[PDB]
Amino acid sequence: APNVVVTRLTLVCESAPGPITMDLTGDLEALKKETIVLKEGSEYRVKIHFKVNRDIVSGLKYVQHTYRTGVKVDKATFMVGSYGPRPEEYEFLTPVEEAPKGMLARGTYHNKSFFTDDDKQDHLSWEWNLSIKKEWT
Ligand SMILES: O=C(CNC(=O)[C@@H]1CCNC1)N[C@H](c1ccc(-c2ccccc2F)cc1)c1cccs1
Repeated sequence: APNVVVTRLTLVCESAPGPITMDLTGDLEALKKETIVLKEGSEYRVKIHFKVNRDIVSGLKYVQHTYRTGVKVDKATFMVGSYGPRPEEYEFLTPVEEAPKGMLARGTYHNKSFFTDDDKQDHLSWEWNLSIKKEWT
């Protein structure tokens, strides 16, 4: 078992009718078929769940690349920092942001996320799809 294990991604959104989350311990190829849905203009935070099993780590970073077909990538990096080993998973949350809005904001976006560090370790790399819709349903 590696020292850092990424376990889950959650979109924290007070107005969502239900939990928006994905298990990151499973088959990564199957995560693409699981699309998660955000109402346009919704306020959200990205929450990354992870475990540190053996040794203090430093310089943890969450990197999130968002692709719409035919458009330059929308890139964001977030410093996560230093964490020591413990049985319970940790939770890191990005600052609050707003999903885009308007009919032209709707559609599917293809994300690729990286949980890494200062030593450029590939703790996890994974793809997931986001659908922006006019309504939650
Ligand atoms: O729209 C913008 C730029 N403008 C703003 O982000 C404004 C900032 C304040 N309101 C909106 N990027 C779009 C974008 C859409 C979805 C996400 C996304 C990713 C993960 C989780 C939830 C999300 F929503 C991120 C960015 C595009 C990406 C690629 C081509 S276009």
